[PDB]
Amino acid sequence: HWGYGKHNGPEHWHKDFPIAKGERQSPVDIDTHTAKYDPSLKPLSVSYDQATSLRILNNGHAFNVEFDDSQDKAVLKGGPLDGTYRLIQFHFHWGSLDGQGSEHTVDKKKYAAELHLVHWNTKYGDFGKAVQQPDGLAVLGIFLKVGSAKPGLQKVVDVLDSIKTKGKSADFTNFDPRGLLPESLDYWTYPGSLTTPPLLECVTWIVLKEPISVSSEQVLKFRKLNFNGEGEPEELMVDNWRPAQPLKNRQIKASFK
Ligand SMILES: NS(=O)(=O)c1ccc(O)c(NC(=O)NCCCCO)c1
Ligand SMILES: [Zn+2]
Repeated sequence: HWGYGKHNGPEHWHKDFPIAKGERQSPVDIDTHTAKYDPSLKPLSVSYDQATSLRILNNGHAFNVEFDDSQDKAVLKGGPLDGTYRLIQFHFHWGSLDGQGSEHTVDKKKYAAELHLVHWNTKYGDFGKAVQQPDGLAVLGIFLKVGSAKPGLQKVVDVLDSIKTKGKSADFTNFDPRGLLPESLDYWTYPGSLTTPPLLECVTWIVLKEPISVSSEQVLKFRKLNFNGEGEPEELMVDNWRPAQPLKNRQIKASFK
């Protein structure tokens, strides 16, 4: 099965998922001088006031905080998107060291981690249909740098002891994802893919310019999770990021100068 090790990591994925070598793969390096400011880009509309978090799950590759997506409760609109996209889950990718962990890079700079708020286009009816469409998902990507703590992340950090190993889940209600957002919603955007298998080319990526700061203790607690299931040999869940992929025939657009 695929993963992030020496024998099943990102350089192996194409053998089971040939789209790994496709034309719109993610993540990418964001060359800030080559991105083009698009003044027609609209401000992002993040409407998370009615969000209903349900549960947090260790799936063996990351942890997902899952939301009720059966109504328009937490939606992303505007920006480059047409229509309404519903929040289904968020998760992170992170490193073994503070100098690495993000999937996207900014002028080759790697951040300590990257948050992915995953949304699907309501015109396709459900997430499974949406991932089969070139405009099916919108993933809002937010970089994490190590510095001051992020208070809105702490409820996530504190529950991780309950989901240490693959397949463990915990109730996780009343979590407000607005506590994970930076001040500015300035963003870069480009067409891309899921960054884990099945690597489907269904994502409008929206990557925020401004990182959030989290404390060293917060990211340390991410690194105590396990890729393995309970009663299996312990592999720390670290470096669960795919490196930057070729940009090919794509232009990254910026909502700001
Ligand atoms: N990193 S991402 O581009 O924001 C991303 C957003 C939504 C996704 O569905 C995936 N891929 C995925 O879930 N693959 C199957 C493993 C889960 C079952 O345990 C990746
Ligand atoms: Zn992700």
